[PDB]
Amino acid sequence: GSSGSSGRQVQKELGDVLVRLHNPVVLTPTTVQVTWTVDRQPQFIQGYRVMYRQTSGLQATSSWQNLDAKVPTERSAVLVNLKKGVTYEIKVRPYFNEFQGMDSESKTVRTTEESGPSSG
Repeated sequence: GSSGSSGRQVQKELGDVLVRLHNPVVLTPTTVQVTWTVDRQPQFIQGYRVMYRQTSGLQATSSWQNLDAKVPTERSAVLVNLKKGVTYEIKVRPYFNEFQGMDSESKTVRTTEESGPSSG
């Protein structure tokens, strides 16, 4: 007697999903580009939760952040409003409603101090 439910293979595929985090391409000291890829793209998934936070700065281990991509087709997120001259730990992990599949190998990004020649 299944009254009603959603996402059957969610608790089966979710975890399975193996997100491969390449590296947080640091473009600017105030913004970092995050890229990743998945072998088995989940159909139930609603998007991706990119958690980031400081590790060296003062805000370090102070309060974790979350950037809801809100797009199951966006395998890359951009974290803005970042401090310059400080490492930042970020990890990509899938999520449907509340739960979130296994997190990828947290990669630390070092935001240079001197801004380089950027265009855009």
